[PDB]
Amino acid sequence: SGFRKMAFPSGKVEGCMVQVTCGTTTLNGLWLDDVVYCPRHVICTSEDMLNPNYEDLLIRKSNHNFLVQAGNVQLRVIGHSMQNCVLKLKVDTANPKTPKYKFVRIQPGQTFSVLACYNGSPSGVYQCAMRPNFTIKGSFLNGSCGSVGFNIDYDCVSFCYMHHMELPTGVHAGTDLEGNFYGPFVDRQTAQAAGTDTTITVNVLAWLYAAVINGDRWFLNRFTTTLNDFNLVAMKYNYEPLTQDHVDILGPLSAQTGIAVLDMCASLKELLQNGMNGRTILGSALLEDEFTPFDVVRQCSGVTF
Amino acid sequence: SGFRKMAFPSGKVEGCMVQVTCGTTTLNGLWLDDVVYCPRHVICTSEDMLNPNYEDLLIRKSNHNFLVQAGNVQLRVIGHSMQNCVLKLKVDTANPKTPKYKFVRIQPGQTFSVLACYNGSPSGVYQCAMRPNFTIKGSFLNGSCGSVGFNIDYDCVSFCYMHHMELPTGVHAGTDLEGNFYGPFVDRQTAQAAGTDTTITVNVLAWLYAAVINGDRWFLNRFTTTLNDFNLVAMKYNYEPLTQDHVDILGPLSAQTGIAVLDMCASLKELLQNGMNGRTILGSALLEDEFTPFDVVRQCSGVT
Ligand SMILES: *[C@](O)(C(N)=O)[C@H](C[C@@H]1CCNC1=O)NC(=O)[C@H](CC1CC1)n1cncc(NC(=O)OC(C)(C)C)c1=O
Ligand SMILES: CC(C)(C)OC(=O)Nc1cncn([C@@H](CC2CC2)C(=O)N[C@@H](C[C@@H]2CCNC2=O)[C@H](O)C(N)=O)c1=O
Repeated sequence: SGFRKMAFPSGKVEGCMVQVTCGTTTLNGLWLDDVVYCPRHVICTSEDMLNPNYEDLLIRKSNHNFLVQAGNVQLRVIGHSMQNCVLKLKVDTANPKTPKYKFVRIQPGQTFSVLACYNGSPSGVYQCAMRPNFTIKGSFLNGSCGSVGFNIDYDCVSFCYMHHMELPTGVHAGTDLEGNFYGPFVDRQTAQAAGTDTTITVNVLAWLYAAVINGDRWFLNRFTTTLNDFNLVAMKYNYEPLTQDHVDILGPLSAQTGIAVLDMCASLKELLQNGMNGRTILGSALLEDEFTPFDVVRQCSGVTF
Repeated sequence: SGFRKMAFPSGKVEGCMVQVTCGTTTLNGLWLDDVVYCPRHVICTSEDMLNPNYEDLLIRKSNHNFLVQAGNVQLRVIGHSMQNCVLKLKVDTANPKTPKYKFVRIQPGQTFSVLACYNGSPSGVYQCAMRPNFTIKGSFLNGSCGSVGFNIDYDCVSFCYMHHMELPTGVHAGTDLEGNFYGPFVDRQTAQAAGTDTTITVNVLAWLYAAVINGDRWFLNRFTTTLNDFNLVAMKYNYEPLTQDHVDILGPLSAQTGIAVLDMCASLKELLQNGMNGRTILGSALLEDEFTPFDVVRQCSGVT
């Protein structure tokens, strides 16, 4: 009973967070085996950030210019390299708490947990979606760079996100763990703006199924729609096209609740057209789009790790 | 910038979660030092649940009737007792992952993180508030009993909640870690009701300050109110009365933003009387009441 924005348990990731300091700049790193991964702009002074030449800045740094602390222990850096926008620091010690892990590149619409860290110390955990415009609506202050996003996939931590910057409107951008930005952004202090954001339609439908599973039924109606007609309406509300694959993905939730996907699309249509009339769904007055179909099943079926 | 519902990192609590089984009932326990804490209804079958006599059910159990599993390992139970609605199983091994901890009883309006567990294994973490009606709005399935709620301060985990039951409205009830229920609830299969809840005003004000910190400023007005006049309106909308203590705890945010608490009250009064008129605050079209003043400062100032 109940439905909450739910993060993955963070323990396996907490045991990988370290502090990386280069001169004036301190941010977070991810310590896996004998490598520490962090944003390459740790090597930049405030001034360098306008127009950094990263190759040239890094060739001027010795291993001694990097201070890496894991709790009360200093890790000795014995090597450094840059891969895209990530710096990799080889250290003399492998992390004894390294979990089984992979680096993954996620897709717009997918969700993940963020462990917000400052000074190499975890401060909190929350759930995020990769927006259609390749930003995330995060919560990140100065010092949070190098915080990561992850999923737990069976027996594996899947790192998908490392935090680098804030964009206009107070949304966030970053890289995968190979150092490649999500979206067209660059790691310099410059005029950058994201595309118009859109609502992740398949996720809204999944959340409406979560609402039905939790006994929140007022918005169900006896109407149906075709996929084409639904899309004609939803585009007027800045919703992403619902594809036949999305319909197919929602099949398990459909079978569980006994509500056909196109019937739920007709319910959604009516909520878009008429609004909620002062009513709420699962405690919300807006339609929520940051739960995937898989997230709903996980929560509603009590999947563990 | 940004503002999200944020939980504490769960790892310190993960290392304390175990599975407790007694006959055919299995739920979660909390292993701290050489004691496992779990809901006492682990000793019940469905038939006992109508009106269980716990003293007698317990006496008929022995130590070997409690199967405690910590991951792969079975822990040997060497003693058992009952404290209010919690069972305490003494085991022969102290948990080496025990964090610094304390047991606290929280007040309505205060927030905490929940680590939802099944079969002694973590499923997810989320943030809850103790409601004025002494329920929480959680997310809990069969198997979740014994999951705990907590806050972390420095290195110290303050455990404040252990999950026991679901109520008709889809809300949840439980105890502190001394086994005392929050609210008037009891651990039997009686028909039980939360009854009407109210909105945590001091938390709404904290969240409006968060909005201002984040640059959402549209709801600020030039109106004035007094604590008396504010409270008359608040109570008309089933908001908790704002007290001087609440005014005092909002001091830091008021200072940070330069907006007096009663000016923010004048803003809230307008929102309650008129609504948001198609605008949103921090991505919401409702006034959010599950962030405390401390939660806002922590998040908008980044403590670790
Ligand atoms: C990061 O380096 C850290 N030390 O934590 C930091 C994180 C941001 C601080 C505020 N919110 C954050 O997410 N990132 C930055 O400071 C980046 C570094 C550049 C990518 C190399 N950065 C630097 N200057 C400016 C911005 N953002 C900015 O000016 O945003 C607005 C246009 C004002 C919205 C930035 O993110
Ligand atoms: C009518 C509705 C709304 C459906 O409410 C009930 O019927 N509630 C209850 C009736 N009888 C017993 N319990 C408790 C036990 C008693 C002594 C207090 C119970 O089943 N709690 C469980 C956790 C529960 C079940 C699903 N969601 C949860 O939160 C639990 O013990 C574990 N093993 O998970 C109930 O909550």
